[PDB]
Amino acid sequence: AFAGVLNDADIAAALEACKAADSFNHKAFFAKVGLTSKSADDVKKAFAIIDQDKSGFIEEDELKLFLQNFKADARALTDGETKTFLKAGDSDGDGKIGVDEFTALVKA
Amino acid sequence: AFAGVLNDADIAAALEACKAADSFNHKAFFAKVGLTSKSADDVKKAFAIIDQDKSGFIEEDELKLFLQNFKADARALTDGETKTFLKAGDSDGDGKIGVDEFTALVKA
Ligand SMILES: [Ca+2]
Ligand SMILES: [Ca+2]
Ligand SMILES: [Ca+2]
Ligand SMILES: [Ca+2]
Repeated sequence: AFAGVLNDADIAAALEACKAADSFNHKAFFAKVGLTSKSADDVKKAFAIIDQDKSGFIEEDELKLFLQNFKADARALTDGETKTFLKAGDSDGDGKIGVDEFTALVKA
Repeated sequence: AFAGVLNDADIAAALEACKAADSFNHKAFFAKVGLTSKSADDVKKAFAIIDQDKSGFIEEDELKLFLQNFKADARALTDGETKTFLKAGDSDGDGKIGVDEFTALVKA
């Protein structure tokens, strides 16, 4: 769903780097895919895509499927990867990621 | 923000019909703009656009600005219009519209 927003080549490179189980790193991904240099606006658009059910939060099953929003056939993150990603972004400890937590996670 | 999803002509007709203060009717708008025949998926995409801050709910100030998501220079809804729209869609009475309430509002 990041057709004319990211860059096909950027997404491909990002995905190739984390193909191995437990090799994912959110900072490396965001930087490579080109999201870190985006406007708060486009970051909110990205958030909405990742929030599959539009609940206003990225819950753990949505996070597990993170890569699939970029390339449909991308692998699922491992439990370890998901938990690490969740822990890094979940500032208030409610177990999900809201738009502000997501924005801080992206912008670093 | 409904560039290749709606139809320029549909949006224009929809907007012309409710230009007068208190002339808005959500069922007439949705039918005219072509949202009622959309897949639950595209309806969720529309929801996300209307939910300006990505909180997961369309709050009353967002509802007031409903038309502005279709054409940037569209008028704001009146208080009467907003309240009526809110009342029609807010099934659980919490004062905001969640994705499921929005979907039912669209599909009729
Ligand atoms: Ca969600
Ligand atoms: Ca949180
Ligand atoms: Ca909102
Ligand atoms: Ca409600």
